[PDB]
Amino acid sequence: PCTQERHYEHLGRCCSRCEPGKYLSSKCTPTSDSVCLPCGPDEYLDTWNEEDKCLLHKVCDAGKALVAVDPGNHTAPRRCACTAGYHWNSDCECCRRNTECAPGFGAQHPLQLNKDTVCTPCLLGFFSDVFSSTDKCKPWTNCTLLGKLEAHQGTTESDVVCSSSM
Amino acid sequence: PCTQERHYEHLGRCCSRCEPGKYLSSKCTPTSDSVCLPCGPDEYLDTWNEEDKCLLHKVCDAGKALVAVDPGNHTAPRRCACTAGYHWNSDCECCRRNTECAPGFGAQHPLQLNKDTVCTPCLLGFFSDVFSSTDKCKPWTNCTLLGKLEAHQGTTESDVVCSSSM
Amino acid sequence: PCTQERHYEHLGRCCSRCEPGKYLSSKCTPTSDSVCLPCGPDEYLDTWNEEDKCLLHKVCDAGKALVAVDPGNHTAPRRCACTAGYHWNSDCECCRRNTECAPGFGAQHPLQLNKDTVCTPCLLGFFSDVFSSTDKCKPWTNCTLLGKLEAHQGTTESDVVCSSSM
Amino acid sequence: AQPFAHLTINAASIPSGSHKVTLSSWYHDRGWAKISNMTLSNGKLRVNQDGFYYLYANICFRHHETSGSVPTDYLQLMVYVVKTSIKIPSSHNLMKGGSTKNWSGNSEFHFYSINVGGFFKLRAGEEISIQVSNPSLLDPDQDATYFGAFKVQDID
Amino acid sequence: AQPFAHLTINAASIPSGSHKVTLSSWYHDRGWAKISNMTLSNGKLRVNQDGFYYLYANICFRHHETSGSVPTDYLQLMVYVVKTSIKIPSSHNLMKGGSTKNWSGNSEFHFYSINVGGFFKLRAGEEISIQVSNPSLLDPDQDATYFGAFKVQDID
Amino acid sequence: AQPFAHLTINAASIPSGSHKVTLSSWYHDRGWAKISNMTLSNGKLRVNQDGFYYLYANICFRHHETSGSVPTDYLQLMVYVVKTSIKIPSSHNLMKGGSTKNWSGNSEFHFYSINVGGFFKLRAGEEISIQVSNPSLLDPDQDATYFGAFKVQDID
Ligand SMILES: [Cl-]
Ligand SMILES: [Cl-]
Ligand SMILES: [Cl-]
Ligand SMILES: [Cl-]
Ligand SMILES: [Cl-]
Ligand SMILES: [Cl-]
Ligand SMILES: [Cl-]
Ligand SMILES: [Cl-]
Ligand SMILES: [Cl-]
Ligand SMILES: [Cl-]
Ligand SMILES: [Cl-]
Ligand SMILES: [Cl-]
Ligand code: NA
Ligand code: NA
Ligand code: NA
Repeated sequence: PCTQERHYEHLGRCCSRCEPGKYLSSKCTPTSDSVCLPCGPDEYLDTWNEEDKCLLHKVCDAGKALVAVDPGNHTAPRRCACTAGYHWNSDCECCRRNTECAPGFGAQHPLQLNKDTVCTPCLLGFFSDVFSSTDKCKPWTNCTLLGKLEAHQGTTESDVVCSSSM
Repeated sequence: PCTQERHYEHLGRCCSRCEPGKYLSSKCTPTSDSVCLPCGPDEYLDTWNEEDKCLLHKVCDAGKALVAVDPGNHTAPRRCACTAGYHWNSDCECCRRNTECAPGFGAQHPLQLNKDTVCTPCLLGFFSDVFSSTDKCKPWTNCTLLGKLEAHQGTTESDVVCSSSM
Repeated sequence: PCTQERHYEHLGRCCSRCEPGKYLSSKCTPTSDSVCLPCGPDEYLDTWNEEDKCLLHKVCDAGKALVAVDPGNHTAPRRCACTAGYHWNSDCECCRRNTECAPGFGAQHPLQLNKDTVCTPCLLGFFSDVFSSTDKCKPWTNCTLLGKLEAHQGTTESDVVCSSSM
Repeated sequence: AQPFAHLTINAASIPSGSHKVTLSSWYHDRGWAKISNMTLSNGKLRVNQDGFYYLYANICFRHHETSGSVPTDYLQLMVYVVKTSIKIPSSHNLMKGGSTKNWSGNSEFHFYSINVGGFFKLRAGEEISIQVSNPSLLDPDQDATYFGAFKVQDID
Repeated sequence: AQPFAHLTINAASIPSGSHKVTLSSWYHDRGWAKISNMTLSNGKLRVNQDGFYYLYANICFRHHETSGSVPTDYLQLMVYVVKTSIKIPSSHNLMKGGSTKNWSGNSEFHFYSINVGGFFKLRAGEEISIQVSNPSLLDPDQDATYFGAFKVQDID
Repeated sequence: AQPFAHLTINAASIPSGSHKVTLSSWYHDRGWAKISNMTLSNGKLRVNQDGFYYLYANICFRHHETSGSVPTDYLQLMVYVVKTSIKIPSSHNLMKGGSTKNWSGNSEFHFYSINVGGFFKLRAGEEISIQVSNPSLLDPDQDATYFGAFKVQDID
């Protein structure tokens, strides 16, 4: 009796699996154990395996707006992400443009790489007057900094109006 | 000598064909006759046959605007038709939008299912002022029903004009 | 020892190639030389060859705006060209619309069949006021032929203006 | 001998018009066109030997502006690979491909190709043939418009 | 016996919606659908005998105006031919096809088909399956939406 | 040993530009890429053993908006499967596929794939190779851009 973790059965024999970084070149015979060989250039296997051949790393195609965040090796897969302004969509298997936040709403920060924009309504004293996937709500102008007075108050969609009166 | 209706020749022998609803499982040998087996679920054969296997019924795909007018069975094919407003076109093998009748022309009734609209010019006392694949020519208004008099007469393209005079 | 021009080696033997118009039906054996047969209808080979089978002539498809300038035979390939106004492009493998010369520029003559328009700026005394792939620069009007006088001189882009003064 | 066919369009006999037709003329000998232990008659490829065949077709459509504007603006470019039998007069679709298109833009040339393929059980006497939607748009090149079959294994 | 499969879409079990799915229902016996020395389970085609197989798929998408307007105007019609293994839970793309489309025009019908094929080394236990982008646009016809495999040679 | 090849695009050596080119770099060993009793040299697949081979190609084109706008608005995406011979310097088209496209709309991504296949008689010494119209639009994925061949039967 033996564990499925590092071993497998074949011809009424308990044989040893191949370590990550190696593939199963030939199965165990009645006279010898498994033969495991290193994965070739740009190939990997990430588990203890009985695998015929190694897996080729995915291409982080810049033409798909992808970039490697982790290169991978003979032991680990390559990790890609969509470049700024886009996020991975598993339906199209492609980098889709981020959702824009309407006026009165701002983009939540910190902005997460490879993830779509989360929109939040502007709080008291802040406004947003644009459609944007990156812009947060900006705070109202302080009229006093312009040497002026507050004539009319702002909304979540528009700024304060400043007046130079006497 | 034997008829081609219910029989066929093979190995210098006159063998019997399979009845509708059944397929030819194995050809006649020198020692036995034909072996015929019933058509499986959703399959049919509509003739006396020497057929290897049964035919699958066509799909009356609603996504193609089709609907079954006759379901079929192991003996008969399924019959589909284009739903209201469309007709079958054997060039595109698809349900095409019905032709519209211009003003001065009306759609002939009764409207035939799965067949394109037939246009007819409006007769005396009737008019059509729209493009429509369903609308017949409508008759002129009778001014007297509106408590009015006929000012100017209608055409095949426009209605009568009623006046409230004294 | 023998030349590669009309001969080839095979089974330690110097064998003769097939003349243009003929293909190599069977290779030379240890007891006989090459067997060469004439190319079938609409087929050709243009060189001294060891070819299995003849090449089919290309179609000068009118639907691609092509036309035969030379029909070809069993010995020569067919030659096609793009009809007037178009030129062959080896990227799309298709007959592309000729480039138009802007105002101030004219199409160089003689216009070459199957070749794109060459544009040249208009010389002194000539003008072009249109976009055209065929039009050369036209010369200025001579006011005297219209019974008039030159009011203002022309450019490379516009004609002279004639005046009827006294 | 193992049966096969690779048939290329007979460029000198493509039907005209815009109605769907059965293509009834193909080359069987010249160029890449070839046939072995199958028979060909007016666009119907007859099977002579029972077996499982792989069937395939490649169809190309093209239009140039020198032919004038493309008629109406409903355009659906289709291929159908169809099976008949000298036995059964009626015919049935084996494979179908194509796309709706809009070739009414202002560029000088338009092109589209369809490919289909599949593995089918065929009896001697059965016939394979090709149907296309817009015959006058067919590309007459041998590398462009063709269909074929080759036997993979016996019935058993 | 030499292994093969030609599987046609189970028209009565095409999933709805617009998210990418694995097709998990195919015919294996009726019509042109057939299977031999391979096993089929919920859209996973299991290889029973080691060898080099030719793999192929044909997928058709269609939409008619009587179903209403086609949702959003990002439309990408895709097929993926995917390999898994009862051994390895994870899956990998073997083949991929399709096109971005604009089916928002004003004609009553829209159609598009994808074909893919290739030659692959397969071990017993490995499973082949199909993924499509827009399941509710799938053509349910047997000549339209299908996939298959057939063995060409042994491993050695 | 029966000859075959399944070759996937060498993602690290796809040529740039918009002129038609012969692809001269493919994988022959890693991933699904494989070759047996055929030889491969700079994108030319040499036949070592006479026979009838099935030839096939799948080519994918793609463009994302982060690469900027797609140059001019004449866009024709094409594949050509071409045969040469160390004997004859000249080359000839065996198979051709593709479509004219308009990728100038305002969506972030555009995609299109071509598939072709056919059955051809090939002699030792003959070479098969691939030509594409817009190299900088090529999809570098192994499931996306590939071509292959496998022998079906001997000449006789
Ligand atoms: Cl990876
Ligand atoms: Cl039916
Ligand atoms: Cl020629
Ligand atoms: Cl014919
Ligand atoms: Cl011929
Ligand atoms: Cl079948
Ligand atoms: Cl299933
Ligand atoms: Cl079934
Ligand atoms: Cl493989
Ligand atoms: Cl290479
Ligand atoms: Cl490699
Ligand atoms: Cl050939
Ligand atoms: Na905002
Ligand atoms: Na009317
Ligand atoms: Na000019």
